[PDB]
Amino acid sequence: NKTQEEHLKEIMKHIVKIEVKGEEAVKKEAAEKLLEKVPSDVLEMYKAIGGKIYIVDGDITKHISLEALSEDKKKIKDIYGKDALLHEHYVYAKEGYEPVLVIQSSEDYVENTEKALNVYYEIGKILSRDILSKINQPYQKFLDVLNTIKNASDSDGQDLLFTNQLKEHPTDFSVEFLEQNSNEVQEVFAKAFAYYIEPQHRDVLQLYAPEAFNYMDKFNEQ
Amino acid sequence: NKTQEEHLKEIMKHIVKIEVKGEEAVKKEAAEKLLEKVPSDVLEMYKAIGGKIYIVDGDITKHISLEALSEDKKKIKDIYGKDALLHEHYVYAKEGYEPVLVIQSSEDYVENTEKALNVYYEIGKILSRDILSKINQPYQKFLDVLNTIKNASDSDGQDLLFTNQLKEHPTDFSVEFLEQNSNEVQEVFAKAFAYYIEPQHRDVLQLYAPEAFNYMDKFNEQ
Amino acid sequence: TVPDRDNDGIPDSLEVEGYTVDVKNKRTFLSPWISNIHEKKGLTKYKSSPEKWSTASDPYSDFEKVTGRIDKNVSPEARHPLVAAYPIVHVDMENIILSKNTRTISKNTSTSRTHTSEPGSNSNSSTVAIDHSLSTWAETMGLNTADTARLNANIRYVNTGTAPIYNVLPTTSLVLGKNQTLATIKAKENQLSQILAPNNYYPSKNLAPIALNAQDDFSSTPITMNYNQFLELEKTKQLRLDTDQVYGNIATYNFENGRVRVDTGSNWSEVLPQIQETTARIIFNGKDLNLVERRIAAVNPSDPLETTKPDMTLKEALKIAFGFNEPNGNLQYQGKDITEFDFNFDQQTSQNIKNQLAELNATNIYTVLDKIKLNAKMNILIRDKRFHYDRNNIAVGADESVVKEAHREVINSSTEGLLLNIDKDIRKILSGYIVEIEDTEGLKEVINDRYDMLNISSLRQDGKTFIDFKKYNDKLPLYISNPNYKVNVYAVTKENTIINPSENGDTSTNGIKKILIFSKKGYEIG
Amino acid sequence: TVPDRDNDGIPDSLEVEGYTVDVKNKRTFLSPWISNIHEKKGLTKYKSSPEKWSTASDPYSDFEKVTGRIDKNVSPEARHPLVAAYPIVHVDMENIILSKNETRTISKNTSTSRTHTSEPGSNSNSSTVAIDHSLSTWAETMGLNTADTARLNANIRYVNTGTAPIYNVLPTTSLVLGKNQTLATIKAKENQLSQILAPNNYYPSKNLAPIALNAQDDFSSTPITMNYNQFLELEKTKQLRLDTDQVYGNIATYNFENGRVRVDTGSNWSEVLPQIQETTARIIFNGKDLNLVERRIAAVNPSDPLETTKPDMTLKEALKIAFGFNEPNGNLQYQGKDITEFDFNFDQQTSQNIKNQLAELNATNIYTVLDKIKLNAKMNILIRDKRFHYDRNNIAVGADESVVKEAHREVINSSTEGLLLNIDKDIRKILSGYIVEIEDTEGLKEVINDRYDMLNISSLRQDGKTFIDFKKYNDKLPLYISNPNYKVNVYAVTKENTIINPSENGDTSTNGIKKILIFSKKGYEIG
Ligand SMILES: [Ca+2]
Ligand SMILES: [Ca+2]
Ligand SMILES: [Ca+2]
Ligand SMILES: [Ca+2]
Repeated sequence: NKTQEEHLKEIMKHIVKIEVKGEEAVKKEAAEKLLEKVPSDVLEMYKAIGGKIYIVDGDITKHISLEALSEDKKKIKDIYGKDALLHEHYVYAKEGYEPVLVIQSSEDYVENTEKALNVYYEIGKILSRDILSKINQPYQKFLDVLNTIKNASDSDGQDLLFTNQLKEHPTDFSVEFLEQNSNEVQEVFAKAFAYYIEPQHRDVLQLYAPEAFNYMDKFNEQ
Repeated sequence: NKTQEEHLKEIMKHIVKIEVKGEEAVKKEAAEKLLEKVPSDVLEMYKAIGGKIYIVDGDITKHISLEALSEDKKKIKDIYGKDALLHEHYVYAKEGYEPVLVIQSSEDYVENTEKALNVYYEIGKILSRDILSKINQPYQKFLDVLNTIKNASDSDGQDLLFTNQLKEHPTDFSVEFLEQNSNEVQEVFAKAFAYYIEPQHRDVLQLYAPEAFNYMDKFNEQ
Repeated sequence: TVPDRDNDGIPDSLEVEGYTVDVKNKRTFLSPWISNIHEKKGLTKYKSSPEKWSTASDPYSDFEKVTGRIDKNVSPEARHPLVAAYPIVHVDMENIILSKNTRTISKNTSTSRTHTSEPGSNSNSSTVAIDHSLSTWAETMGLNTADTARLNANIRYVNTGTAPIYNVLPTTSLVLGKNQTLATIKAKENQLSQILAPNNYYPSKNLAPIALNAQDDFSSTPITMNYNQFLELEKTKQLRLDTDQVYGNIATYNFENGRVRVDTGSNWSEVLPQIQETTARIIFNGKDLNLVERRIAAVNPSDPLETTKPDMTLKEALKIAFGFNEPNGNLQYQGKDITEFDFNFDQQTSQNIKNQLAELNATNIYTVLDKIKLNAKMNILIRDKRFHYDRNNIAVGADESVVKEAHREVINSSTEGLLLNIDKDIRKILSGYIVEIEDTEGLKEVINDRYDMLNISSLRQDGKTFIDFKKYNDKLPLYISNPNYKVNVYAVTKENTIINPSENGDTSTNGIKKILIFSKKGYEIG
Repeated sequence: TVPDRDNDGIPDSLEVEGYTVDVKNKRTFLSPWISNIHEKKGLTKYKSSPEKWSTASDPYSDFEKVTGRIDKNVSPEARHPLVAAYPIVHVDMENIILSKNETRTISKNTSTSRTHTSEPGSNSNSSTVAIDHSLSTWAETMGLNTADTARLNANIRYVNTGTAPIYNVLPTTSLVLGKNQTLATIKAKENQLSQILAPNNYYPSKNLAPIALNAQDDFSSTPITMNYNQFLELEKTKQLRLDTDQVYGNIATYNFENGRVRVDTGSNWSEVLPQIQETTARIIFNGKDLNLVERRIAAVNPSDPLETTKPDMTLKEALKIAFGFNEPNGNLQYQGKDITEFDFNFDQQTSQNIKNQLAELNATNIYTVLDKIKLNAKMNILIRDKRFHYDRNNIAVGADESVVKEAHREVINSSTEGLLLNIDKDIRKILSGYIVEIEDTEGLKEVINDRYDMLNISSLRQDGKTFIDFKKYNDKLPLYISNPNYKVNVYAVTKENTIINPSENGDTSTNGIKKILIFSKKGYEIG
C-alpha cells in the first residue's frame, strides 16, 4: 500500500526532467532506442550485405542516398494496409544491390508505438527479402504455418497479417504461390515480424495469430 | 524514534568521562588530533625538507628553536585579516633554510574550530611557499582559477580569500603578478587550504568560493 | 539524487532558476525554462522556493499547482506558486424586513465588500445600504417608545477568493453603528454538506436565499431592536456584516486515483495566518469597482526561509495576480492603462516604497513598476482615479467634470424624461437625479423636492438608462409653460446623498450637492 | 561525525563560537560566523547553548528560529535564540456602563494600561482601568438608594504584547475592586472560539466589535453586581483592575515534511512558561510609546550547570537584540534617543547584584559600562523615560512643566472658537485635559470652565492633530472677548494633578488644580 509520498516520487520520476541534450540530440537518441529492441542478430547481417542506416530530418524523399527513384513507389501503404504519401512518412527500406534504410527523427519514437511498429515493419521486409530471398528454399518451414492461418476458424489472424487478396483466394495455398508471389509472402513475414518485435503489440500477435507468433518466437531465439 | 533512555546514553557519552590522562597529556593529545586531519601527503614532505613540529606552552615567542627574530613579524593577522600580537597567539611557521612549525597546547583544539582553522592556515603557507615556491612554474594551473574569483558575480569568494588589495586591483590579473607578488598569491592558497581542511569550514568554501574548493578538492586526492 | 529540499517534487535548481509545465503528446512535462522554445508556445515561466513545499504558504504544493493535480475549484491565477490560494468569504444582504415585535417595511439592500485602513483582522466584512426611497418608517410601523422592533432579511455567502470552501460556513456578526452587535449568524445543521467555490454565491443566484430566522423554522432566535436602535437604523440606513475566517477543512488531491477529498487533518485555520505573514497584499477595484484582494509571495529580508523566494516586482505581481498585461510596452488592465489607477499604501509599506523610489532616483512610480520590489506584509490598494472613495474604499463620488462627459452623450430629450448611454461604473456612484425648471430670470422649480425621490433613473435590458419625468410629476409628462426658459437636470453623488430629513424635519431637495448634466431652453431643443 | 548534543540541528562548535543563517542562490545555509563576509550582508551573529534544544527554554528550537522554519507570527526579535518567544496577554477595557439592577444609566470611556509589579513573579499579567470622570452625580443620576444594588457591564479586548501567538484559547481574567474585592471572573465563551491572538494585536481586532461582559444577544450570562458600598468605593476611586492568568492553551508547531504549522496537542504553554521565567532575565521598557513592553533574554545561572552553558549576555547586548537599540556612532540609543534619557530600576536582588558588579568594576556610572554588566537568570530590570512621572504601577501620569510647554510651542491656527496644533503623541498620554481662563489687564481671572470635570475639551482629529474646543463648555458659543487687550490664558493639566471628585467641601471649582501654562495672548490681532 504505497503512501501518498511514494506515489509522488513515482509520478515525479515520469514528469520531472533536468539536463536536456537539446532537440537534435533527443531525435537521434530516440531512433537509437528503437534499434535496441531489434536483435543485433539481423543488424550485423544487414551491414554484412552492405547495409546503411540513416536518420534524416524532414521529408525523406529529400535525401542524398535517395533521390528521385520511381515516383510510383512513393505511393505506399502502412502496416495496416492504408495508403500514404512517402514524403509525409518517416521510414523506408531500399531495394537494390546496395540495400539501405533511412528514417525521420522524432520525439514520437518513444511515445508513438504506431510509428515504431511501422519501422519494424519495414525492417521485416529487409529480412523477408534482402536477407531471406537468398537461401529461402526449400522454404517449406514457414510455408506450412502460413497455411494454418488461411484455413481455420477465426479470420482475425488473416485479417491481421493477410492482404485483401490472399484472404479471398478460395483454394488452399499452393507450394508454387511463394514463387509467383515471393512479394506478398514476405510482406506477411514483415508484418508478423513487426508485431512480435514491438513489445506491446507482441501479445496481440500471440492472441489473434497464435501460429504466426508461435513461429516468430522460436525463429529468433533459435 | 529514540526512547528517553536511548537519548540519555547519547548525552552521557558526551558528558561523562572516567580515566583522565591529566592536563599536560590532554594538551599533547589535542594537538595530535589536529594533524590527523592534515593528509600525511604534506607532513612527510615537510620533514623531507627538514621540518620540525613543536607543541610548546605559554608564549610562543619564548622558545628555544625560536628566539627574538625580527620584532616586525611579531605583528600578525589571523585568517580573517585582523591584527594580532604573536606572544598571544598559538601557532606560527618559520621562513628559513631550516623550516619549522611550533604551536601552543590547549584543550581548545577540539572545541574551537577558529584556532584549528588558523593553524591549518599557517600550514597552508608552509605548502604555498616552503613546498610550492620551488617548482611552482609554469604555475598557470592555479593561476587560472584565481582569476575566476576576481572577475565574477558575488564578491563573497574574494571577500573570503582575497586581501583588501587584490580585491581593489581594477585590472584583471596579469600573469606577472604572481612573480612580483608570490607573497599574496600564496596567502590565498594558504587560506583556501585552511577552509578546505577544517571539516566544518569546508562546505563554506564550496559555497562562497566554489572554484577555490573545486580545485583544492581535486588537488589533494589526485 | 537531485536536491528537492521541500519535497514538493520540483528539484531545487528548477525552482530557483526557472521552469515550466508543457504537455507533449498528451503527456505532462516539467522542464527548465528555455525562452526561444517556450515563449513561442505561450507557456508560463515559473519560479518558486526550493525550501517551501508551498511557496505561498497555502495548502497546495508548487508541484500540485503548476501541474494541475489539485482541487479544480482553485482559481486559475492561484495555480501560480507565487499566488496564494485561499477563500475570502463575506455575506451579501439582498432584502430586509422590519416589523413591530402589514404595518411592516420591506426595503432592498445594497451590500458591498469593504477594505480596512486598519491592518489585518483575520476577518472579512461588508457594509449594507438600505433603500431610502418611497413605498415614515416608525410611523408606518406604529412604534411606540416602549415598543420593540423585529428584524429579518435574506442573505447569501459569496467567495471572492482563490480557493473553495466545503461543508462549513463562517460565523457572521450583524453590527449597528460602531459596535452594537444585533445578532450572530451561524450556519444550521452544522454541516450543510455543500460547496462555496471561488467567484460563486451560496446559495446560487438561481436558488432561494438564506433567511435569518426561516419561516419553516420556529425555534430560531428572533432578531430584536429597541426603539432607540431602530431610530439610529433609520437615521443611518446602514448595517455591517463582520464575517470571520472559520472555513473548515481543505479538499486535498490524492496521488492514487486523483480523488479530491476533504482532508480532516488539513485546516484553513492553521494555514491562513502563515499566508498573511509571508505575502504582499494587493487590492484592486478595476474589474467593476469591487474590491478584489489578492496575495503574492514576497521576500522577507530578515527571514532566511523567506528570502529564498523568487524576487517579486510590482509590475509582475499585477500580471500574475490580476491579469494585467503589456501589449506594446504599456502595462494595462483590459485596455485601461495603469496611469488610470491610484496607488495607496499603509504606513510601513508606504515608507518602504519611498526609500525604494529615493534610492531609485525616481519620482514617478508609474515609470518604475518593474523596479519596485515587494516584501511580505506589504499592503497596496489600487483604485480607479475617476472616483472619490470613502473610509471603506467604496466608490461613492467623483469630480464634477467626469460625470458630465458620461452624461454629455445624450440620445433623446423629451418631456417624458431623458434617454442616453452612460458607463456602468458611473451608475455606481449615483443615487439618482433631480430636475428643476428654470425661468428666463432665474426662477427654478424642482419637480420632486424630496430627498427620497431621486430614484427616477431606471436600468433597461437594452443596456442603456432612461430618466423618467412622469414618475414624480404625478404620472404626467413635464408641462412646459414657456419653451423659452430651460429645463435643468443634474445627478446626485452617493457621498452627497441625503437619506434623512434635516434637523428641521425638512424634506426639501435644496442644499443637496448636485452636478449639472443638462440644460435646454425648452423649445425645439428641449 | 559532528556533535549536536541537543539535537537542534546546529553543531556544538557553532552555537558556542558564533554562527548565522545566510541565503545564497535562493538556498538557506547555516555557516560559522565569518566577519569579512557576513557583517557586510547585515547578517546577525548568533550564539546559543549546545545543550539546550531551545536556549531560551521556549517551544521553538534555536535552529527553527534562526532559519525561519517556524510559526510566522513569532515576533522578529524572538527569532533570536537568546530572546524568549512567549505570549503576554492582558485585557483592555474601552467603555463601561453602570445601571440599577432591575436611561438613569452611566456610560463612561475607560483607559486601561498594562502594569508591572514591584512584586516578584506572579504567573499572571494585569492591567489597571481608569474611568472617565468628565461631564455627561453618578449615584444621583442613577437614583441609588442605600438599599439598592448596582449592575455592571463593559466592552473589552484581549491584547498580546508578547513574542508568540495564541490559538483557540483565552486566559481567565478577574475583575478586582479595591485590594481584593473580586467582582467577576471573565472566561471565554464556547470554550473554543477558534481564533488567533498574534503578538502586537488585539482580539477582536480594532476594526471589529469589542467583547461585552454579558452580551445583549446572550441572556443566561451571569450579571455583574455591586452593593451600595462597593459602588461608593468604585466612585471614590474611579479605578478597577484586571488580573489575567497564563492559560494560553496549546502551541502551533512547525512540521518539516510539508512545512505545515499545526497546533501540537502535546505541546502546551503551561508547561513551558515556568521554565522561561526561571532561566531568563526580564527587561521592561516603556520607550516606544510610554507603554510597558516586557521582554526576556536567556541569561546564565552560575549555580546551574545546564544554564552556565548559555552564551554570556551583557545589558547592552540584551537591549540591542530585545528592544532593537543600536549604536550608530558609539552611542547606544533607541531611535535617536540616547540611553542617558532612561532610568534603570531593579528589584531588590537584581539591584544588589548590579552594585556588586559596579563595585567590582570600579565604576560608579552604569551608563558608561553597559557592555560590561552581566545579566543573570531571574534578573528584573525596568527602563523608563526620565522626562515623565510614573505612578506606583510605572505608568506615565505626568511630566515637567518645561517639557509640556515645549510640545505646545508649535501653534498652527488659533481662533476664538478653539485652538489647533500638531502635538507629540507621547505627551497626550499624560494629559487629562485643559482649562482656559480670561485674565483682566489688572490681574483678574475668569475660567470659562470652573469644574473639575469640564477638562475634556481636547479631541483628536483624524487629520493627525488635536483640536481644543472653547464652545464645548461655553454654551456652544465662541469665547467672548470684551477687551482684546487683557490676555486670555489657556493651559493643560497633568494626569497626576487631575482631580476626579468634588473636594471635602463639595467645591467643584477649578482652582486648586495644579496646571501648566501653555498659552496666553492679549486678544487682538495676537489673539
Ligand atoms: Ca522542490
Ligand atoms: Ca517549492
Ligand atoms: Ca545544537
Ligand atoms: Ca541549542
